[PDB]
Amino acid sequence: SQPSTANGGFPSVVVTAVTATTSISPDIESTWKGLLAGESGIHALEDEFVTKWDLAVKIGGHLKDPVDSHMGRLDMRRMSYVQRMGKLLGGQLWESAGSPEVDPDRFAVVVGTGLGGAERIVESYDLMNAGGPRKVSPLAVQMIMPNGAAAVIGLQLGARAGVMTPVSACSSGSEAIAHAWRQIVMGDADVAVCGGVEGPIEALPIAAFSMMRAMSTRNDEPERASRPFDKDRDGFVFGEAGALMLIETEEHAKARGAKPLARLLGAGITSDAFHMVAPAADGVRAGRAMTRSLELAGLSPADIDHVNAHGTATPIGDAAEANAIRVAGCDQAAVYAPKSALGHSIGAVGALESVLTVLTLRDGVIPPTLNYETPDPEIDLDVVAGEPRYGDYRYAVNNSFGFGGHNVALAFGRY
Amino acid sequence: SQPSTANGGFPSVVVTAVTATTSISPDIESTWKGLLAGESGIHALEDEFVTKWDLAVKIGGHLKDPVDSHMGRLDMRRMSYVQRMGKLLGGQLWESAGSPEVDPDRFAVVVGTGLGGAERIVESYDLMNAGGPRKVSPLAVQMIMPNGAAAVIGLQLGARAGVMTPVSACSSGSEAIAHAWRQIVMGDADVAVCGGVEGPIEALPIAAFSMMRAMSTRNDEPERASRPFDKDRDGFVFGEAGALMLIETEEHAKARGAKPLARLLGAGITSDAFHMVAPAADGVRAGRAMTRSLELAGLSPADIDHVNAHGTATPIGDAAEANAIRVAGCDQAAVYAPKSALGHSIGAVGALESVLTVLTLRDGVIPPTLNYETPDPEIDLDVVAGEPRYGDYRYAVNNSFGFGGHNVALAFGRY
Ligand code: NA
Ligand code: NA
Repeated sequence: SQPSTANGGFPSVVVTAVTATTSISPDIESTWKGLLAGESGIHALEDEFVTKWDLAVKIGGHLKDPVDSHMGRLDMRRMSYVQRMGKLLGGQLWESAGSPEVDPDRFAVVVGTGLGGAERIVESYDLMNAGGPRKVSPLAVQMIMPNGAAAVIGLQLGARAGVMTPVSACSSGSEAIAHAWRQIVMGDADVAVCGGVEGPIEALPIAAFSMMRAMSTRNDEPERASRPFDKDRDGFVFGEAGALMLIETEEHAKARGAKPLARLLGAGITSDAFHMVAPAADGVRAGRAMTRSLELAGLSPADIDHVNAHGTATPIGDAAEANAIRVAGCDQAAVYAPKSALGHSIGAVGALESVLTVLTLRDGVIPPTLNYETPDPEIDLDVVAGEPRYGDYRYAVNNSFGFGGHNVALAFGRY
Repeated sequence: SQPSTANGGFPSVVVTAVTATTSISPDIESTWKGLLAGESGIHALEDEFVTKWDLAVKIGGHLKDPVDSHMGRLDMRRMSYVQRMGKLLGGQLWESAGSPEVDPDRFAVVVGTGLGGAERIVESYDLMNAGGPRKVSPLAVQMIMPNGAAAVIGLQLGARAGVMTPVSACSSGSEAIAHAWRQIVMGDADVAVCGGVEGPIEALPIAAFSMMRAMSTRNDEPERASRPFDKDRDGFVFGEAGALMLIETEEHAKARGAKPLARLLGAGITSDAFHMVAPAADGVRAGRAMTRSLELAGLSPADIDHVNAHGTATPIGDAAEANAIRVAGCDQAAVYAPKSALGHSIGAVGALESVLTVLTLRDGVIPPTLNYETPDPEIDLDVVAGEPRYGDYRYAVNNSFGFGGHNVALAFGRY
C-alpha cells in the first residue's frame, strides 16, 4: 500500500507550540477564551481613509495590539510590516516552545503571505524621484521581495533546512503548513515553523474586494456583519491576523520533553482551474483537497468529527464549500466558521484557523459561529452556534479555499 | 532503505517539452544554437530611464521578442506583465508538447516569480485618487496578487491538481520545478507545467541592486560584462527571461507517445540562515542542497558529470558557490555559467537554466561560459570555455542560490 500517517509510511508529526495576534487579542489563549465567550473582533473603522473615500465598507477588525507598538525605530526603518509581524510572532513562538536548541540543519521555516508583502516599493521610487538612484537604500532589496517575512524568521531562529514562501491568496497560510509537513515527512527536516502573515486593513484592498461585491456593508452593526453559512450573509469582513505554529516529529518532541497540542496528519492541495477569483460552484476540487488530506492521513470521512470551514460569508463562497464538504463525505462533521468573529486576513487566516483547529482538538470544544441565526437550505451543514459545543473531537479538517481556486485542506488529530 | 528514484521508491519523472523567451531569442532551440555559437544577449540599454537617472549600470539584455508584441488590447488591460508572459509561454509549451489531452485532476502547475509580480498596485491607487474607490476595476484583485501568473496558466491549461507559486528570489523558478517534482512523486499529480516568469528590466531594480554593489558597470563592452568565475568579474547583469517545462511520469509519457528530453531525478531545498542578501562564504548549506538532490535521485557525487552553476558573476556569490560545489563532492564536474550570456532574471532564471541543463544532457554538449579568460585561484572549478565542450554527460545538477540564502539544486539525468 501507499504510505500514510496511520500505516506508519509517514513519520508522526505533532504541533508543539502556537502563536497568533488577532483583532481580539495578541495572546492566542485569550483569543481562544474570547471566541468561546462569543466575542467579535470586528468594529467600526475609525481610519480617516474611510471618510476620505466615503468607502461603502466601514467595518473591520484591526489587531487588538498593533505590531508596531512592539517595534523600535531600527525595525521600523529596515523591515516591511509583514517582516515586523514575522519577527514578533517568530520570537513569541520560540519562547512558547521553551526556546529549544534544535539542529539548524533539520529546521525549516515556511511562511505564507497574501497581498501585503508588496509594501515598500512605492517608497523606493519616491526616494529616487527626489534624489536619484543613489538615494535608494542598500536595504531596499531585503524589504521589497515577497519572501521577506519567511527570510526574517529563518534568519532570526536559524532555520537551515529550507525557508519557503507559498503564495495562493487566502490559502497561503494553510499551504505553508502543508509544505512544512511535506518537508518533514519526506525526510528533509525534523522541525518547522510555519504559518502566515498579512498586512493591515487598508483602503485599496477594501475598494478592490468591495467592487467585486465580495464584502459585507452592514456598517450599523459591525459585530453582526460576518455571517458564514447564514441565509442573510452579504460578504466577508476584513480582520487582521498573523499566526505561526511549531511542528516537529513525535520522536523529536519526545526527545526534548515538549508536550504536543495535536497531530498534523495530512495535507491536500488542489485547484479549481475555473475562474480567476470565484470558486467552482460544484465544490468538487475543493472537496478533493479534503479527501487527499484523509488519504495521506490514513483516515476515512466517517472519522472526521469537525471541519473548520474556510467560511468567508460570501454568497457563492459558502455555497461552494457546502458542496465541497458533501463531496468529501464530511457533511456530518460539526462545522465552525471563525471568520464570523475574526474576519478574513487573506494570507494569514488559514494559519490562524489551523491554530484554532489544534485548540479545538486539545480542549474538546468548538466556539459558536457568530451571527448564525437562519440556516440556508442550500447549505445544510451542522454549524456550531449559540454557545460552544463541547465534544469528543478525534479528527478535524481545516479548509482554506483561496481566491483563484487554490484549495488547501489540513487533517489534524487529537494527541 | 529510504525511497529514491534509482531504487524505484519514487516514480520515474521525465521532461517532455520546454519553452523559453530570452535576450537571444523567443525560440528555445535558437537560444540554444546561439549559446553554442558564443552569442550574448547583453547590449547597451537604450531605455530613457538610463539617461534620466544617469544610472551607473547602462547594460542589460531585453527580450529579443517582447512579450507584448504578442498581446492585444484586452490582455494588455486585464493581465499583469508576468501574467501575459505566463499565458504566452503556457500556450507555446502546450503546443510543443503536441497539445495533449491530460486528466485535469492529475495535472499541476507550479510557477515561480521573483520581483515583478508586484506591478499593478500603483495604477489602482491612481484610479482611486482621481475618481474614488468605484474607479478601481473589479479586475484589480486578479492582477495584483503574486500568484497571478501561475493562476493564469492553470486556468489556461486546465490544471486541477494544484496551482502553486513559490517565492525565493533568484531560486523561485528552480524551486517551482522542485515542488512540481514533489507533487508528482508523492502521488498528487502525474503531469506538471513548471518554471518561472519575471518582469522586464526597469530602473528601480537596477538602482536597488547597484547600491548593493551587486551589478557590473562595464558599460563600454556590454557583451563582456558578465564574467562568472572569472578573476575580473564585477557583478551581475540583468537579462530578461521566462521559462517553462512540462514534466510527467515516464508511464504517462509512454502512454501518450511523448519523447522524453531528459529525466528529473531529485531536488534539494536548503537555506543558509546567514544574511538577508549575501550567501554564506562557506557554501555548506548550498552544497547540502546539491547533496540532498543526489540522495533523492539515488546518485553519488562521482556520477555528476556537469553542474549548471548559479554563477551570477558577483565576487562573493561565485566564491561561495565554488565552496558549495566542493562541499557536495562535485568539483570534478564540468561547469557552465549561462548568466555569462543570458544575464540574471531573478525568478525566471533557475527555470531557464533547468531547461538548458536538459538540453545539455539531450545533446551531449555544454556551451562556452562567456568571458571566462582568467581563472580565479579561489574558485578552482572545471569551467567550460572557449567553445562548446562535447561530452558524455550522464547526470547533471542545476544550482540556483537566491538572495536570502535560498538554495535549490535539481538533479537531472540523460534519457
Ligand atoms: Na478554516
Ligand atoms: Na544554474
